[PDB]
Amino acid sequence: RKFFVGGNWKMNGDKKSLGELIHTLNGAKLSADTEVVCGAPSIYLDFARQKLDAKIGVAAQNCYKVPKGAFTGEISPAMIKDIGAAWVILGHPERRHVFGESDELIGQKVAHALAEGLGVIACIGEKLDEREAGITEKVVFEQTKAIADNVKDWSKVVLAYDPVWAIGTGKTATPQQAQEVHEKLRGWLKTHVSDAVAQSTRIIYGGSVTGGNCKELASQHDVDGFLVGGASLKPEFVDIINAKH
Amino acid sequence: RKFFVGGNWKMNGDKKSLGELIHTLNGAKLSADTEVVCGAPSIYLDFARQKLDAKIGVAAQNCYKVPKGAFTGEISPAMIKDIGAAWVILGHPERRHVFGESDELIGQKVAHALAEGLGVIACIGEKLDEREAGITEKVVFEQTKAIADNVKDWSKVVLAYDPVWAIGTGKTATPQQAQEVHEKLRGWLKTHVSDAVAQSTRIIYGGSVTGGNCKELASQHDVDGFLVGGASLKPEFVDIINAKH
Repeated sequence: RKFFVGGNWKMNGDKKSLGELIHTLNGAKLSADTEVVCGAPSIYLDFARQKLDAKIGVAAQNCYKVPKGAFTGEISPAMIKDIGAAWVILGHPERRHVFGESDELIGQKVAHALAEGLGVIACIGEKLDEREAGITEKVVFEQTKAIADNVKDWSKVVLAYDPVWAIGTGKTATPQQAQEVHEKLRGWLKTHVSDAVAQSTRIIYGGSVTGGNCKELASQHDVDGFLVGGASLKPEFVDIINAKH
Repeated sequence: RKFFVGGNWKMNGDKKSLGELIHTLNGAKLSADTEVVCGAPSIYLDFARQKLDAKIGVAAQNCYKVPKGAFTGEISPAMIKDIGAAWVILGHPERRHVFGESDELIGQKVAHALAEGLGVIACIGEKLDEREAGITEKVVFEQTKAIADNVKDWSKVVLAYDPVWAIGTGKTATPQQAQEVHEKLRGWLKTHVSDAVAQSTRIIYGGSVTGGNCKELASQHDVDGFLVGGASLKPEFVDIINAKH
């Protein structure tokens, strides 16, 4: 499993600051062993793909489930591909809780993006009241199944364990809590899909990952990378990419 | 009131086909008396703005209510202005009924796009069941009010009456049914805002406008232009722009 690091710019940037950020990234010393993808605002996807080194992938932050049609405000996987992007982030928790995206919609988007040849970084994670109610497992397994039931080819899927309570709060999950969930997801994969899928699929961690935080998270056996929010907008992002060095 | 025509491309095109379409608009003979705006998919806004003649405006099909933050999949007015677009379409029936945007949310979005310097094409419209119930008026005054409560400067606002039953169905409102709502909205503005706002605000009609239909609807006294979907992707778009000629 190749170490995977995804930066999610979320709703941040202009061409001037995304330009600086990109310049830095292109000049940096990035492990040859980490696979890097940056998730840019839709408005900036083409600029990002044009400016970023080809060795770095570009992902869309969201998409809809059909190729064209009367959906004012949406973009499809066909348009994403047209600009040169290779990934889409689906199921992010902000899409789930701020915008009401249901597991059923998310599963339809995954199957569509996959049909169109995009790679998918699919997000799952419980809320704190769920953690504390002792149902983490139930919740993540329910969200994972909705995704899995819509995946025919795992070669282009990256699972992202994103506990809602850790996203932008500073409350990173300890390495032990990340490791506990990733191990159980990998276990789920093995029993519901296959050993072969369990072993090759990357399961990345997201939620308040920092240059300071990463080494320790990264040494966990079932952690294959990170999905970085706030820190992907900073030079330490380069430190996260090289977390295994 | 300067006649206004907005083309909403919705979720369609690639660089090649939008490029062709754009070339068509740049070389066509377009009425100097019509204000034209093309609403491009977010992923193509910068491309559109760069290839389109400066006389034709560019509009985003949607935006969020803050300049930046943790809103994966969203874009803000600051970004829209960064690439040179001057408008945004808000409250479109597809955003309202497919993506559940509420009146409160649409309102907050208007107030922000406006504080930020963009013009807003704001949509209102009843569903078939409301028309049949005879409540078209109650419904548009209510949606209208939700927009108005957030407008300080009406000079950068275009009201689009887009009955849902007319969107993409082929079922165009009749010249007399469009005229009757427009006159009602204009009087709404007159009693609730001011006579000057009423007099100066453009009220455009959306819903199955074709090269075929346009002349008779444009002849109605309170109909200031059109919001065009499906036909904005065709040559006939030029005829619509030129409806009063």
